[PDB]
Amino acid sequence: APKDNTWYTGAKLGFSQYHDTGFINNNGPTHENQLGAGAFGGYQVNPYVGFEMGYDFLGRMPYKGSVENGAYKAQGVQLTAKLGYPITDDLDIYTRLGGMVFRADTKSNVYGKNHDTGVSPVFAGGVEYAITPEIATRLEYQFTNNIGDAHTIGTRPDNGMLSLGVSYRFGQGEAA
Repeated sequence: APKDNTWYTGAKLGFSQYHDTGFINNNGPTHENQLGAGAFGGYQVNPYVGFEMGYDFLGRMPYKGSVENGAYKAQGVQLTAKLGYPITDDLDIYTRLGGMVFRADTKSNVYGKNHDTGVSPVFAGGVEYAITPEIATRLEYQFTNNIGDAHTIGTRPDNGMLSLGVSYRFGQGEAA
């Protein structure tokens, strides 16, 4: 069908170890964001280019059986153009870039607090994966060689933040 432009949605879990803004440690997986989950909308225009716009955050504890007290990664938006290309009729290699905005409720040890606010450009990349022709997963990563605050600062994990998730396409108006 002439459905070249096709919308989709998805949801993620994520993890962010990050020293480079910290306090120095020896061992210690020091972290800015630590972890989170998220929800996204997106489209493609064929297997050529597309977009993805969504929120990665930490809803205090999304378990809801109680909540975190403060400093949690309350909310944000990431709004990105995307590139995915298949390497088999199974999975795609994936990358996206655009902008981000962020807030986190900075009730904490006064000075011993999180980054409370942000706005910046953003990117991620990794893979996107077919599960059945209307349902997918993706796994995406954002890295730099962090100036990781530690004992003997050569010694860093050199590992970026990562997230992984499911996706589902907008159905209807579609044919082989």
